[PDB]
Amino acid sequence: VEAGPWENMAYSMDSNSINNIDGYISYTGWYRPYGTSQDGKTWYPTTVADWRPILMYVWPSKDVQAKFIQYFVNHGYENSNYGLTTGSVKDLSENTASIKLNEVAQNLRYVIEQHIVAAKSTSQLANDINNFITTIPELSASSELPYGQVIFVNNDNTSYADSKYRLMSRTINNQTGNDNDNSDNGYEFLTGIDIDNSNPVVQAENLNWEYFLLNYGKLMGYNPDGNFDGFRIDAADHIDADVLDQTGQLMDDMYHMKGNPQNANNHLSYNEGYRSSAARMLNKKGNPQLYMDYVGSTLGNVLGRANNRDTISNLVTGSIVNRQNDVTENEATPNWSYVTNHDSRANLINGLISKDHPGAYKAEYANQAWQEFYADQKKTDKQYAQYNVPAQYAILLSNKDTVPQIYYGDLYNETAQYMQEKSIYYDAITTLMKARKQFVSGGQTMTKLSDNLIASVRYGKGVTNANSEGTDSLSRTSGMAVIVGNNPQMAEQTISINMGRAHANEQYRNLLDTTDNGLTYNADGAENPETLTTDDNGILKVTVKGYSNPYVSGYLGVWVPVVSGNQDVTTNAATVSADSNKIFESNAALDSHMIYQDFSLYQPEPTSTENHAYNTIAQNAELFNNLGITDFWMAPPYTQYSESRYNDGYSVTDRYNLGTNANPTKYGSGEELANAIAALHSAGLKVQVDIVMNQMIGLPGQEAVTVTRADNRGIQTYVNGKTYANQMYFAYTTGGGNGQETYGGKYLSELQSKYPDLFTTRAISTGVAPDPTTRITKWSAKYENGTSLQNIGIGLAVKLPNGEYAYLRSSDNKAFNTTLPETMSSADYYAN
Ligand SMILES: C[C@H]1O[C@H](O[C@H]2[C@H](O)[C@@H](O)[C@@H](O[C@H]3[C@H](O)[C@@H](O)[C@H](O)O[C@@H]3CO)O[C@@H]2CO)[C@H](O)[C@@H](O)[C@@H]1N[C@H]1C=C(CO)[C@@H](O)[C@H](O)[C@H]1O
Ligand SMILES: [Ca+2]
Repeated sequence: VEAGPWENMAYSMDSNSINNIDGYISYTGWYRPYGTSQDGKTWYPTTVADWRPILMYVWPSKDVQAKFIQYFVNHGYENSNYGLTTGSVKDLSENTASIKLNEVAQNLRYVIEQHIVAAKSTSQLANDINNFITTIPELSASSELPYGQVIFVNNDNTSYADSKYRLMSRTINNQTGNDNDNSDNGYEFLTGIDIDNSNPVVQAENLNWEYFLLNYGKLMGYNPDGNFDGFRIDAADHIDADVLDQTGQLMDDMYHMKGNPQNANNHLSYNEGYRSSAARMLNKKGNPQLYMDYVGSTLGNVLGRANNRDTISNLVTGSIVNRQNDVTENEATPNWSYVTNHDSRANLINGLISKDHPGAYKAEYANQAWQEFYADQKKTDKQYAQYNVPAQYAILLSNKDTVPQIYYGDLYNETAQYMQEKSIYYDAITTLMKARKQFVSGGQTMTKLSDNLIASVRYGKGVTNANSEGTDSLSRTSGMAVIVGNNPQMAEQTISINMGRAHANEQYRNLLDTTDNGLTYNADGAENPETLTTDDNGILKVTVKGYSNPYVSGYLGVWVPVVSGNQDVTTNAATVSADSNKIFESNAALDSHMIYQDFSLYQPEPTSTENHAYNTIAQNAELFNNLGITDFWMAPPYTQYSESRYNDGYSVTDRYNLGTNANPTKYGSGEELANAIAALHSAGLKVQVDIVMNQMIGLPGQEAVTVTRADNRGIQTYVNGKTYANQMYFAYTTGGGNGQETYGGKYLSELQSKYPDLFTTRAISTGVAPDPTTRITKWSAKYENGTSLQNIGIGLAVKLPNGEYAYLRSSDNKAFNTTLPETMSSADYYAN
C-alpha cells in the first residue's frame, strides 16, 4: 500500500506539522497530513503550505462527528457519487456504527478536497469550519458561560501552571480568610488576568517593583533625581492585603517613617477603595496608607444633583470623619477625599453614551457625548453635568482631617491637548486652593442654619475650638468661613456665623460670593461688601439668598481674614511621633497636604513631543506649587495593551518599561518622566506613582490551563443553571515584555542585603514570608488567580476516546509521552 488513507497521518509528529499549545491539540487547530485525495484512488503529497483543519479528521464524540457530516453535506458539500446527500446522512447519529461514520467521514474528506481544488484555497473551508463550530454548544465560545471569569486550578495535565497559593479574596479584613464581619470587604476579580498576590514569589516581585519605582531615574541612568516618593495603590479593595502590609514595611525600612511624621508625610501613600471597611482595616494596621473617603458621593447627592437633593446636614455626618464639631487631633482615620476622579467622570460620560448610541456597543466613536457635556457644563439648567462644582470644592478644601485630591478635568478641559484649555471652574477652584494654603487650619465646626444652608468654619492655625485663644502668631489672621446652600429658591435673609473668640472685632475679606450670572472675587454683583467686621464675640453677620446660574444653584460664600500680604498656615510635621506604632496620623501636618490627580481617561494622545504630558508638567512645575499642590498623583506610566479603549495605563503589558523616545506611552517617555519628577521636586512637591498590582490585561502568549467557572470572589458559580470545573482552556496568560525579563527580581538580592526582615516577616494571609529565591522574568498562569472570560471556549482540548488528553512532545514540552489520535498518527490503525 504505497498510496492510500494512511497518508492522513501527520507529515511529521512535531510542531512543524501539528498545531499545539504546550503540547495540547485544539479542535480549532490545523495540521499538515502527509498526503491528500479527492477521490480515494489518487493520493498526492502535501507541500509545507497544505494544512487542513483537525475537525475534518477528529471530533470530541460520535455525536459531533455525525453533526459535522450532516452540517457539511447540508452547507455545500453534497455529492451523490460518494454516498453524501441530504438524505443519505439524515439519520446518522452517535448510535451509528463507528466504522460506518469513519467511512462516511472519509468520503466527505474527498468531497472537501474537491471543493478546495475548485476554489484553489482553504478559505471557504476555514469559514465553514468556524460556522460549524458555533452551532455546537460544547465547541463554541458560548461554552465558557458569559459573563464573568474563570479561576486557574491545579491539574497534572497543566502541571507547570500548578500553585499551592491562589488564596482568593483575602481582601481588606478577610486577610486570614474567615469573613465574620457582616460588612462589604471586596472580592478578588475585576477584569483581565488577575495576579495572585497571595503567592510569596509574587509578593517578593511587588517589593522589587516598588523599589524600582522609588529609585526610577537613578536605576535607569536618567535624571538622578526624579524618583517616585510614594504610591497611589490601584484596586486596593481587590488584592491580597498582604501587599499593603509589605508596601508599608518596605517604605518604613527604606525611609524610617514609624519614628518621624516628617519622613512619613514626605513619602505619602494612599489606597483607592469604595468600601468603608477599609478604614477599620487600615486603623488596625497603624495606617500605612491613607483610606479613600466617600464624601465625594455625599457632595454629589447633596450639592450636585438637579432635583431630589439630600439635606445639607449630610455634609456633617456623611463621611469617615464627623465634622459637626471636629476639634481634636490624631483621632480621625487618616484619609484622602475628592470632588471628582477619573472614574467618576467616566461613569458620567459612559451613561450619556447609553442615550447617544442606545444600548449599542461602545467601541467606536462618541466625542459627541463630550460636545454635549461641555455645552451642558456651561448651562444654568444642567441635564447631565454636576451642579455647584465650586461649592463642592469649597467644602472639600476647607474640611479638617483629610488630604483633599483635586481632579485635572475640573481645572482643564480634559479632552483638549494636555493643559491647553482651562475649564470654566479654573478660576473658582484655584482661588479656593490658594486660600487653603493661606488660611485653613484649626478646628472645624459645621453649623446648620435653615435646613438648606450650612456654615463650615475653620478657626485658624493654633485655634483648636470656638473658645480657644491662639497659640501661633498667625492664629489671629487665619481661619475661614464657607457658606453653602443647595436651595436655588432660598429666601433672602441675614445669618450669624461664629468665627471663634480668637477673631473678635476683626475685619474679614469677601473672598468669593455669588452674583446673578456667576461668582465674584471682589464683591461686585453680591449681597455683601468687600469687607465685613466681626462683633465683640467674633460673630460675623452675612446676607444670603438662593441663586440660579451655571456656577451656583443655591449659594456659595467664602470669608477669610484681611492680611498684610503672603501667609502660609502649613504645619510642619514632627520628627518624633505621638504614638510611634502609627505611620500616618490625621493632624494639622497631614492636613497641610493636597493631592492632584494629573490625568483623565479621556485625555488625548499627544500630537507632538511638546504636547507630551510629562513635558507640559516639567514646564508648569512652579504653577502646581503656586496653587498649593504638594502631592502629585501621576497616571500609571506603564506600557499599554495596544487595543485598550482609553490607552490610560491600567491595561498593562510591561510593568518596567515606562516609555521610550521611539515608543512613548500616552504621557511620554521614561527620560521625560524622570525630568518631570525632578522638575516637580525642584518646585517643592512630592510625587507618587499609580501602582497596579491587581491585573495585567493583554498578554500575547497562549498557555494551556485547567480552569473552573467562578464568580467575582473566585468561588465556583452557576450561570443560567450551568457551570464547569477542571476544564482545559487555551487562555492568553504569558508575557511581561523585555522590562520584566531585564528588571524582574533584579533588586531582590540588594533588598535581602539591606532589609532582610522583608523576607523573614510572615505574611498574614499565608503565614510565610515573601520568597526572594525565584525571580519573575515572565508572567504565566502559575502566578495568576485566573482571567475574565476571553471568548475562546472550554471544549476545544482534544481528548482521545480512552479519556486522556492528546499530547505532543516538542523540546519545551516533555510532561507526557506523545499520544495523538489514531486518525492522524497510527500506522497500525491504517494497516486494518
Ligand atoms: C473602576 C473601579 O471599579 C471598582 O470600584 C467600583 C466599586 O467596586 C463599586 O461598588 C462602585 O462603587 C460605589 C459603591 O457601589 C457604593 O456603595 C457607593 O455609595 O458609591 C461607590 C462609588 O459610586 O463603583 C466603583 C467604580 O465606579 C474598583 O474598586 C476600582 O479599583 C476600579 N478603579 C480602578 C481599576 C481599574 C482596573 O480595573 C481601572 O479601570 C480604573 O480606571 C481604576 O481607577
Ligand atoms: Ca485581584
